[PDB]
Amino acid sequence: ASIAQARKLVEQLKMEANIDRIKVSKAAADLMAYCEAHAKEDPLLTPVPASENPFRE
Amino acid sequence: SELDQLRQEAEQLKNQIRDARKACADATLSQITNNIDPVGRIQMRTRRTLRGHLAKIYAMHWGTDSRLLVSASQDGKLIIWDSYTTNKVHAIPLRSSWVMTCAYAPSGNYVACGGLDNICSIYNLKTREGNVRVSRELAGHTGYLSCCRFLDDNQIVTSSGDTTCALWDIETGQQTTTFTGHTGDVMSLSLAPDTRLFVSGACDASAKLWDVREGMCRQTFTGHESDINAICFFPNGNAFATGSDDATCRLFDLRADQELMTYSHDNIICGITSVSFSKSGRLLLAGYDDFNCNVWDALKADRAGVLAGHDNRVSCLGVTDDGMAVATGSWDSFLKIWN
Amino acid sequence: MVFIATVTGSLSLVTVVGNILVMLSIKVNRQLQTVNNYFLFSLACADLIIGAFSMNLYTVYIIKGYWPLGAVVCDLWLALDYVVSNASVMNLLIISFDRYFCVTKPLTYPARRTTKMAGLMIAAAWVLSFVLWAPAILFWQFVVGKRTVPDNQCFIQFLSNPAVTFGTAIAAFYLPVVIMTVLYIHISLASRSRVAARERKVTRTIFAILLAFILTWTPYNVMVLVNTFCQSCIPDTVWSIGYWLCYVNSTINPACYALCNATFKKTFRHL
Amino acid sequence: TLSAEDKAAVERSKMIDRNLREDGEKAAREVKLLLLGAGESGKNTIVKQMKITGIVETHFTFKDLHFKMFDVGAQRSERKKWIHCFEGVTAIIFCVALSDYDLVLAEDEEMNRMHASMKLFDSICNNKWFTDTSIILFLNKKDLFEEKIKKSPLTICYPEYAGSNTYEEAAAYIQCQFEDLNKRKDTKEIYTHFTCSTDTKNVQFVFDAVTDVIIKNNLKDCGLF
Amino acid sequence: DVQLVESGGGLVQPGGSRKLSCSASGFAFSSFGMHWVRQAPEKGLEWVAYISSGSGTIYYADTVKGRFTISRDDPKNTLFLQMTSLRSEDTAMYYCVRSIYYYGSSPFDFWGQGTTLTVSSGSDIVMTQATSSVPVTPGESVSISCRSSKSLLHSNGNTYLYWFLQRPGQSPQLLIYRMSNLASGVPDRFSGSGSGTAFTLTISRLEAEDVGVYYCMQHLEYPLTFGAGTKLELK
Ligand SMILES: CCCCCCOc1nsnc1C1=CCCN(C)C1
Ligand SMILES: CCCCCCOc1nsnc1C1=CCCN(C)C1
Repeated sequence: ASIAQARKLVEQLKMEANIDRIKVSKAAADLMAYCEAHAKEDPLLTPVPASENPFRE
Repeated sequence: SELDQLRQEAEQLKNQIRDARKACADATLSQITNNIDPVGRIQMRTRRTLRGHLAKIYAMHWGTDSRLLVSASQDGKLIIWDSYTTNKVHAIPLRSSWVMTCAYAPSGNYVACGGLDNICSIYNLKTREGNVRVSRELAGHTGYLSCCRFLDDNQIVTSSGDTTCALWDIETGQQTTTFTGHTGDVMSLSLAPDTRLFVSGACDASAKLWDVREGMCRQTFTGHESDINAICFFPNGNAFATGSDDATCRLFDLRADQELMTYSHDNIICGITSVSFSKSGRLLLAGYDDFNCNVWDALKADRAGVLAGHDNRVSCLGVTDDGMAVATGSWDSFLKIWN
Repeated sequence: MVFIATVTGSLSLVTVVGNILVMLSIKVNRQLQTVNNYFLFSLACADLIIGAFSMNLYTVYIIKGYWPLGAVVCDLWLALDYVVSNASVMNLLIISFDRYFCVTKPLTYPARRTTKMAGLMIAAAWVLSFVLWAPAILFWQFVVGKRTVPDNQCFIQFLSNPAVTFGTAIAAFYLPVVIMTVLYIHISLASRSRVAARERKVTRTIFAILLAFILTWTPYNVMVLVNTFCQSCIPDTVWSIGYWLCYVNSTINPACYALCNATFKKTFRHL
Repeated sequence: TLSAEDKAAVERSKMIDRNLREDGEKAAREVKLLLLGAGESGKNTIVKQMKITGIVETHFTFKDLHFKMFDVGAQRSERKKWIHCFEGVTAIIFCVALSDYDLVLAEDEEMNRMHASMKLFDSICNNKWFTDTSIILFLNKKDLFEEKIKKSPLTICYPEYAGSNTYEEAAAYIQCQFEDLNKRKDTKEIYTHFTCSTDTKNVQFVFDAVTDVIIKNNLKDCGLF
Repeated sequence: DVQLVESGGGLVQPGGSRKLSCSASGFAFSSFGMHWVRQAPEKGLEWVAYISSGSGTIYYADTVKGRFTISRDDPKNTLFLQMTSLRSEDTAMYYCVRSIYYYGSSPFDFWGQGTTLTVSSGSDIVMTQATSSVPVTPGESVSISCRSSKSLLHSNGNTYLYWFLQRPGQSPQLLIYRMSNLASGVPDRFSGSGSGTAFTLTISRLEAEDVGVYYCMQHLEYPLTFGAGTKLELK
């Protein structure tokens, strides 16, 4: 019946529970470091000169 | 009495997951990026307008060259555009006009479209005959196709309203992997850069991280209050963002297994149809039902800009692989390139 | 002095603001960019010309008591005014024909009538008004061989001659009004459900626009016939009332044609 | 200016534009009908009469008018995620089986199939995407209903029913109970027909109702309505 | 299978008229622009005429202008060349060539077998292939060079020069399109480079199936002009 569906859900929850997690601070610092490392390569964040813009020029 | 014991062990496992998430939540993203400088005001203009579609545009996907793009509209046409010159490179008539999703292969040799027909049509763009013809019709799903992304020329992952996702081999035409677990209609998916993992957002207000090779659900992410319509990875593949009908966007971290940020405003009550990140991931662009597109600060949860060039709902949205431009497709039958 | 110039400037400012709000509602909103609205754009253009140019020269004619500006401008103003008013009335006629063919042939005619045929009908209406009125006004003096019109007064030279009078009155007002009446009668007949509120609403709109056109353009066109039957019957204040009534139709045309559509009504409030 | 290959690419784009315009005109000259109605309501019989997984499209031509009918009954997914695809259909045909007045839902115990049909009709009629879309209502199985009504009363379905227990009064009461569910009475009309099963009466009704819808839409376009 | 078959050749007298035909099969003919190219019996290739897809654009070479008329029948998949007032200089083998034009396309990619016509008895870009014969030995790497009187680099970034190989007894085959792109079905040993005015095709590890005449062609502006051709022979 539904007992196998419930067993599957329990097994999935166990697999999701038995993972290792880093601190939110560390992941936020990694995201911030990625954003500041590629900030000069983002044309949207920093407008490129009109000579180098394919759509504008 | 087995059922009650299974469901109590399930609620204990959910409490354990919630307590582990609370344990690793030592700080917030707003407390750490509180001292960085703000982006400023992002003013983007409409560089190009792509006219030709005569019905609502439901999906657009950029090509890896960052010049060619495919669009899908419900009149019954897929159009490959050259976005630099606004030239129509190809017009492909569809056998079923109820298309909801389109994809561009990374190589550039194929395109795919899925819809209410429950079939994924793979079209070959580089034929000796000079026309585009159907190369494959992937059948097997029992619900409409919502999103399809190519991993390579021979493998494609699709999401459906049958509550399941699938990995297909285009050569044999047979599902290679089936991803099950979602209890709601899967509305979107997004491949990781490396293409080893994909996230899927569904109508059960949850997102799931899937392993392509193993076929298993690694992590489940909750926090939304309604149907998750859109999902997209952060450029380094360690985070993703979801957009939903609750008028909020959320940023989730895979390694921390939690929600990091919520992008919302009291003056927004409409749902999010599409989400994408910029090249560095600093800007998060979300399409809404208010006929506008909002540009948010992905580290500070501030609204940095508005792309207001459409007369109807912004159904779809994509950022190029070099990050030079943003294309928005809408229900008013027009595609716009912004910069 | 100030009262008359104030009320005529107010009337011309309404005639200009309404028609430009109509044209801006057509250009801004894309739901109003249809084939049926190009005729409304042409009507709005003609009414803009009438309100901005003809009303001010008429109110300075009637506030001076005579025509100060001179003969050459008098011929130009008469020519332009008559051409752009007959173009407004041919625009009403082709609107009536387009509505008749959209209602009585609903499955075929909106496919056959493209943008090309709409532009052809608008251009045909404009050149028919031009060909009818401009050479008969500018070049009448060369025909007769001497201007009979006294200086300091501006009016039509050929009013005396009954043949051109009757032919122009027929071809400008009396023939389009019976065609418009017959076509709108058959529109209100063919608007009934054949499978109510719909027939009543469209017959109220039809009665409103027909009453507006008839009440605006019937005084002048019976004064013309009374003048050509009795040369010395009509006072000039009556002539003035007749001209002004012919002018107010341009003012009321946005409310009678554009503002019947609710999309125009919500685009007007958004300015 | 452009090179020679750029000029030829622009010419190819112009030809693509021309073919898109021609296909758009040919698609605009067609009538789109969305066929809804709960399961076992007679929809299949309707499709069979008109014609002589996923979404099924039936193409027919009656009196030089081309009709595309889209059946979405196989879509078992959430309806509110794809119903906005059908926002600009010409009309909706909803099929109701009269014989189901005293029957009950197999899936849900003690749930009258007529109440489920009324709930679905109220859901799509007052839907936010179908505000101006007219609805053609087909009340199927009049003969079966007529035979059943003599034995079984209408008061099983509607306890507030007070009229006669005959065919005409019960049929008019059922038609009234579907047509009063329309909240936006001004914007949309409901064309009700009792399917006759004879030769071309159903398609003729569809033709007449679609002609009335095309008239009302031309009136709205011409500003008269 | 893509096939272009030319008929209508033969001996003609001066001042006469003939109609050449090209039957197309195995591809969507109406979406391709078509060209007529001639080859004099001992000389190089010369471009004659061009009709676009949809017949909207038609170009002719100066030598044949006013005498030749190019046309196409798209329901019958046929290309026609009506030649009137023939001259002795028009004796040549005529080839119909398919070219499709869109971003990333490879024009001039299929050449028909050609039909033989025998007639009894200033600002054009000049492409120069200085050497006319290079003796080669299998296995080695060889460079063929072409130069242009005008810079073929356009402002859009494209350099419109095409490399073709004609084997002995066959029709020419497209090797390189737009200076560096390698054509479909061509082995990876062929490579094209250059800088605006001077260009080089490098064949690494030469095989016996690479002998024949190599032609450079510009596609920057009409009329299209070919090089004189560099011949590769063994020993
Ligand atoms: C010989 C006189 C015939 C009269 C025919 C109708 O009059 C017009 N046809 S075209 N424009 C007019 C106008 C006349 C005066 C006022 N103006 C604004 C309109
Ligand atoms: C308060 C109203 C005062 C009107 C005075 C001017 O009368 C006119 N309006 S239009 N044409 C005339 C004429 C004037 C002189 C004679 N001419 C033949 C007619």
